Amino acid sequence: TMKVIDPQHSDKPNVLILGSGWGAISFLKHIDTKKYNVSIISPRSYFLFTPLLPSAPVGTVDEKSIIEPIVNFALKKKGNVTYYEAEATSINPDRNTVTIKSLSAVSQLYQPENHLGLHQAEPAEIKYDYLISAVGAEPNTFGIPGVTDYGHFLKEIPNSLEIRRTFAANLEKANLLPKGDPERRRLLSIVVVGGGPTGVEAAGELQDYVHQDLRKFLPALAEEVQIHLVEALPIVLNMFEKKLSSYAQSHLENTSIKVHLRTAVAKVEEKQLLAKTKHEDGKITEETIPYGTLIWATGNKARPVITDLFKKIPEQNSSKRGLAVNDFLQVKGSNNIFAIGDNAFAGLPPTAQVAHQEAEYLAKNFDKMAQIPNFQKNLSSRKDKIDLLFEENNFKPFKYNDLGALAYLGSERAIATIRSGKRTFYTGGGLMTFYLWRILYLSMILSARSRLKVFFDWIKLAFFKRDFFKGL
Amino acid sequence: TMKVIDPQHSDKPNVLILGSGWGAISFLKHIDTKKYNVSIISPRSYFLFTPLLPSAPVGTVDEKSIIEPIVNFALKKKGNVTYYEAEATSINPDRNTVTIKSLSAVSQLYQPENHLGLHQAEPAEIKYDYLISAVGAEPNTFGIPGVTDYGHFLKEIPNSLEIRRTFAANLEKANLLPKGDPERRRLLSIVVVGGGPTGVEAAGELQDYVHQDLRKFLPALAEEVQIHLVEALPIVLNMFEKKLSSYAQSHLENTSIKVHLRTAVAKVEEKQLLAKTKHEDGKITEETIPYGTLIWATGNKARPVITDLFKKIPEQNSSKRGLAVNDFLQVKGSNNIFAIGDNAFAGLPPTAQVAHQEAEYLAKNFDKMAQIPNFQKNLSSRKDKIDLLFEENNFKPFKYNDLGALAYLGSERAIATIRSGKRTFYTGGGLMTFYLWRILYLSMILSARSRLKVFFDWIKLAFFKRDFFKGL
Ligand SMILES: Cc1cc2nc3c(=O)[nH]c(=O)nc-3n(C[C@H](O)[C@H](O)[C@H](O)COP(=O)(O)OP(=O)(O)OC[C@H]3O[C@@H](n4cnc5c(N)ncnc54)[C@H](O)[C@@H]3O)c2cc1C
Ligand SMILES: Cc1cc2nc3c(=O)[nH]c(=O)nc-3n(C[C@H](O)[C@H](O)[C@H](O)COP(=O)(O)OP(=O)(O)OC[C@H]3O[C@@H](n4cnc5c(N)ncnc54)[C@H](O)[C@@H]3O)c2cc1C
Ligand SMILES: NC(=O)C1=CN([C@@H]2O[C@H](COP(=O)(O)OP(=O)(O)OC[C@H]3O[C@@H](n4cnc5c(N)ncnc54)[C@H](O)[C@@H]3O)[C@@H](O)[C@H]2O)C=CC1
Ligand SMILES: NC(=O)C1=CN([C@@H]2O[C@H](COP(=O)(O)OP(=O)(O)OC[C@H]3O[C@@H](n4cnc5c(N)ncnc54)[C@H](O)[C@@H]3O)[C@@H](O)[C@H]2O)C=CC1
Ligand SMILES: [Mg+2]
Ligand SMILES: [Mg+2]
Ligand SMILES: [Mg+2]
Ligand SMILES: [Mg+2]
Ligand SMILES: [Mg+2]
Ligand SMILES: [Mg+2]
Ligand SMILES: [Mg+2]
Ligand SMILES: [Mg+2]
Ligand SMILES: [Mg+2]
Ligand SMILES: [Mg+2]
Ligand SMILES: [Mg+2]
Repeated sequence: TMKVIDPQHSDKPNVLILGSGWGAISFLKHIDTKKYNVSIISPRSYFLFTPLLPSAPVGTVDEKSIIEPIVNFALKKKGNVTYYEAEATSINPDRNTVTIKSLSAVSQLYQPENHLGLHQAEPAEIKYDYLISAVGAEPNTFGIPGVTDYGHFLKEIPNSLEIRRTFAANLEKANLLPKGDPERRRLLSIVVVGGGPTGVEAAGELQDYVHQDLRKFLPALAEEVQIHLVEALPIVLNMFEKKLSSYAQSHLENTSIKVHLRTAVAKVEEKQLLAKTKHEDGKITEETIPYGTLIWATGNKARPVITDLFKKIPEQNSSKRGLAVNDFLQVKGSNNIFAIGDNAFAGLPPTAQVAHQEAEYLAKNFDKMAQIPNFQKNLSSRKDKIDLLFEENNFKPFKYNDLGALAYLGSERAIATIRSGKRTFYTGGGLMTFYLWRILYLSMILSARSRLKVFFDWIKLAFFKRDFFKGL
Repeated sequence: TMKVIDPQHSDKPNVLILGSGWGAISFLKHIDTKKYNVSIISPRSYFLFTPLLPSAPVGTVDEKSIIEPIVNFALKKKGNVTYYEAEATSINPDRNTVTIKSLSAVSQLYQPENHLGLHQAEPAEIKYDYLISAVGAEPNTFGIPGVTDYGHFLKEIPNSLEIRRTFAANLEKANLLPKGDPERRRLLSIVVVGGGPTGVEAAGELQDYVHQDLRKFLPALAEEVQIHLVEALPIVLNMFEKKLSSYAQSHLENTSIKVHLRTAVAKVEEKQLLAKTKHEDGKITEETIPYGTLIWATGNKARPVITDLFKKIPEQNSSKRGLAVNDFLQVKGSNNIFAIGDNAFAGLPPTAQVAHQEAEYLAKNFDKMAQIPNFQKNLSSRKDKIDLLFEENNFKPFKYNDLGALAYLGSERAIATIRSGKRTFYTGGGLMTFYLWRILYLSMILSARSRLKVFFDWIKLAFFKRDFFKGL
């Protein structure tokens, strides 16, 4: 009644990867396809270079520039790679299967090719020997009413399109109104919730667009726009040194952004929202803020496919943020499922930096398991022995190395702290820090094509105004 | 009951331009905004470099690369320019007004700025002293049933997006079917109707995508695609020398395109179409062709706003292709309306070449009228005297100079004939002709930005596969 895909052409173990983001793609880049048969399930046919997503809505870079098709990474592999463009809806640990839905395409990047007899929008289950879970996390509204109906997350490419569309629409409407109309002022106002680096960069890029481009042809309109950054803690960018946070805040304010600290959004309606400030003395004030565009850049929560898995594994029943993993990124209470990135919790921060390091670590471990015959044998064995097998063969546990953090602030200023272990190599803000920010992000891009395209976008930006088309 | 916009701040004449394509933008580039007050009505906020439109659906170039916002041309003008993003629905010659609808935005690129009190989706009429009509022409189905419902024109940016979407969707579906399934073969088949340069280049670019890119990751899928070029005349590209047409046809066939000459599409259904061949002996055969993607690249017809104007002007009642104009591009039976490009008929071909030459000619005439006080006086005068006034002051009539024609054929071959007057400088086909085709098109681009972007797209193409995203 339910189609099952179980490739037994080879005696290479079937490694199944969920997702096409930081964990999945970094893992894919390092996994040995000569030793393993690799399959990928993800509803998104491309990798997204998340740190430049805030630059996309106003066209500092193009949406296409920061994405790279999964297929292009896969063509570089020596062995067999299969990509299922579908969503994993259920992880079935006791039968070693993943259920998929919303199937759109299957791509078998090998020329023998076995017809699988799948049809679009028909469920199927995919058999694995090893599961690597990297489906990431979804934006968290914290139960605040209205944010889903009236705000825009900043998490995926379509969010960037939506934001451009809303804001460009607001600008056209607003410019038809007479100066000093409160409705005009509402349309020209943007609220960015979340004073983490995502919200800060979003606010900064928007301000860049308004000041550098919009101002060239509608200066009076540009003058009236008001961007708000709303943050619940007493400082923005709290992962940085306090003095860098103050530098950032003063800079943002200097570019005309209004920063609301100690402030939380309580309720969102279609044209206004309620913000409460909890002052240091303890008193609580409240302000209703009319807004044209709301961008919700706070926090992530676990995905339904992952929370369901919490129930199916006893050791995992007490999980909340993500799957709990051991020293070897093995999901607790499972001997063949691994979890990396934001869908896993190990006490580390939910960043690309961690996801990328975990992926590379895990792929190296898979190199070693391929030299030890017993691993692939415990697959068929009755006993979950893979936990023991890591300590037995003295695999080192995963150790995260924090390399620091960066944040663009708009108007050619950035802050940065670069490190390794206990050594700090760079830490500060300014004009040169901005150039460093560019060179560094360019270096972290996972593909030559995307790297060139971003580079071409920045060159073009030196001579011309950003592309800000309503429907492109 | 109907708002009327009549700027009388200055004693500069109000020149009103309809459209934002080849005629409108070329004219705008050359019109003297120190002598004239310039306004523009067009539903499309940008100029479209039409000759590269066939390269967009498969990402040989990107859609953004071949467009340039009207506003960027306008910023370069010294005087006052206003852009109404709306559709001209009625030209009202006796009151010197144009009715607009579907208003989205108004942009006054000048600092004084008078609030006009317009609202979105409220009709208005725009007063002019001089009207320049350049709304172009729309695609012509020839009454063939089904082409509107089931095909895609190749006329505007959204057509390019639609075609990519259809064909990318068909490829995913087809690759899920087993080899030799007729439904798979149907999904992999494309029909391009029209053997003019538009249809040829569309066919050529698609074949390029299939052979150079698709083949790299789904070679068997690439092998099964079949592109058809359907043309009713006995030769393709009939504006060229017969020998260049034969070269082109053999080339297309050599790249695996199937060329159907003396063949017309009689009827289009959702999954097949009826094609009839009228052989040279006189006999008529018919073939039903299953297709996944239909591209309709034949012919244009006059727009409704233009046909309505036919009825309102006596001298224009017998018009069919477009507005009839005199030696000075003045609309016959009107003393203040001019028509250039495809909305005008003067016995010249409907090309960008003609539209661009007319525009530049007309803007130079407007330079001369600005030295002769009587022109701007006949505006207020009771008598239509502007017709006489051109012969009187010995303005030379517009003379078109054919510079030739180019066509890309796919697989790095093109044909080209370059001329001026009776002299031919170049005429032939081949690899070098392709490089010439690139250098020449780059030269005809109207903006530095668009020119750089196209150039970057071609560079990227030298190293990487085309971007072919379903939803970007
Ligand atoms: C705008 C923005 C900027 C950021 N900037 C930085 C930065 O500068 N530095 C930094 O360290 N971190 C940054 N991050 C955070 C970083 O992107 C994440 O920590 C990282 O993406 C986590 O990697 P992941 O693979 O776990 O999830 P992701 O990278 O998000 O990838 C998850 C993938 O799984 C796929 N998927 C989703 N649901 C399913 C399903 N049901 N089945 C199968 N597949 C599924 C998705 O399509 C996605 O491709 C940023 C995040 C955002 C939103
Ligand atoms: C795919 C393609 C490729 C081509 N390649 C070539 C080539 O290589 N060489 C060549 O010489 N010619 C070429 N042409 C022909 C050339 O593009 C046209 O002749 C060109 O458009 C000149 O016509 P125009 O400027 O009058 O109108 P267009 O350039 O078509 O533009 C007319 C403008 O009027 C606007 N408009 C439409 N309706 C209304 C309304 N109701 N009110 C107000 N404004 C309106 C439109 O938005 C548009 O911006 C090509 C055409 C196509 C479709
Ligand atoms: N350039 C860089 O180095 C970047 C790094 N990152 C990392 O990616 C991860 C993703 O996190 P982010 O999206 O940036 O979120 P974040 O969690 O770092 O910040 C969200 C912020 O919004 C605030 N907030 C929560 N609820 C609120 C409410 N109801 N009303 C008002 N404010 C509220 C919180 O105090 C919080 O600090 C982070 O861990 C971050 O460190 C993200 C972007 C850029
Ligand atoms: N690179 C270049 O020089 C380019 C120039 N152009 C211009 O675009 C303009 C469009 O002019 P058109 O009059 O439309 O010529 P067209 O050449 O686009 O004509 C379309 C062709 O399809 C044929 N056809 C018509 N009905 C058919 C049917 N029902 N079934 C099958 N075939 C059918 C016609 O005979 C005709 O040859 C041309 O003047 C052309 O020069 C367009 C693209 C490129
Ligand atoms: Mg196997
Ligand atoms: Mg991932
Ligand atoms: Mg990602
Ligand atoms: Mg995530
Ligand atoms: Mg994850
Ligand atoms: Mg025009
Ligand atoms: Mg055009
Ligand atoms: Mg100016
Ligand atoms: Mg036209
Ligand atoms: Mg016209
Ligand atoms: Mg179809």
